[PDB]
Amino acid sequence: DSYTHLSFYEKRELFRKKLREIEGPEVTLVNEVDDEPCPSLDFQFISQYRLTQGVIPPDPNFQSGCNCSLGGCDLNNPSRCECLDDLDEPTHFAYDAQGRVRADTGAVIYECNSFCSCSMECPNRVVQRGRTLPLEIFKTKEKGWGVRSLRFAPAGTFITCYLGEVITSAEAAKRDKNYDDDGITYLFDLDMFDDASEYTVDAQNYGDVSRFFNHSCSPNIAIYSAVRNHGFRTIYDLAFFAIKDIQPLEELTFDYAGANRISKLRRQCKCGSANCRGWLFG
Ligand SMILES: C[S@+](CC[C@H](N)C(=O)[O-])C[C@H]1O[C@@H](n2cnc3c(N)ncnc32)[C@H](O)[C@@H]1O
Ligand SMILES: [Zn+2]
Ligand SMILES: [Zn+2]
Ligand SMILES: [Zn+2]
Ligand SMILES: [Zn+2]
Repeated sequence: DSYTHLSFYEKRELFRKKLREIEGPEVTLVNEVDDEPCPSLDFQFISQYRLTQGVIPPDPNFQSGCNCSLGGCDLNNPSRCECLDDLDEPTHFAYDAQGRVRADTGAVIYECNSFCSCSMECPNRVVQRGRTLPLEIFKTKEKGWGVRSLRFAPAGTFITCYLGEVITSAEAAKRDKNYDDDGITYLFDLDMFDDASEYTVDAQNYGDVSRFFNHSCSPNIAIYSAVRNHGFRTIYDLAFFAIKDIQPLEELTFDYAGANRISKLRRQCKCGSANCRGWLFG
């Protein structure tokens, strides 16, 4: 398997080159557990969803904007901003003066759009401003590859989005037939507002840093469904935030359950939590 023709120092050095080619905060690779040089070299880091055949993209004709106070929306005037039309009073932006998701924010974040009259510095464009923390892909003890932040991250800090190939329910069926006995899957259902378009995000071939997030039964980050196209919601952003205070070099983990050979891989859980459920889905 793999590319057994380049040796350790070359394979690893090609991955570091692959990370340095990512725009934004630095992403690193370290391994002090064993001798594996890096994750797969056929993986591609993307800054935006990778659509496929059969997927109806988000139609911009259903997309609206706001007025607000040409520059930056005012955090203390949530009723004026048309982007917050949804949800029940008291209407408030999902973010506080510190740019972190409020503790009373729900599972749905409503951000501004390209239609809005903001200068991109709007406080309601957190996700769209991408990753802000420098991350590190490291090798774990009993799991495969993991991720950990290098700087302290308060509760509510945005980490990054979960990206990958957006595929249809049919497409996912024929990929399952390829997963071997010990295959590793990277799926994430996109089902929170509709169930007709049963789309899914697969990170096996294309994805973001978040592909390496490990499961934990007592996680420290959660998924907030961020929405820009307020019309069609068959596709939306999967935005990770901190639900606890996270210290440097602390492993980032979430719960693989916020709502065929896949469900017959599972494997055993090893998050070291006193409240561990004992099982896992790849
Ligand atoms: C989306 S993740 C991929 C991250 C994985 N660490 C890697 O090498 O890329 C799913 C896989 O990660 C491993 N994994 C993640 N969390 C685990 C956990 N608590 N316990 C055991 N294995 C875990 C499992 O092999 C699982 O199939
Ligand atoms: Zn705005
Ligand atoms: Zn606005
Ligand atoms: Zn807006
Ligand atoms: Zn566990």
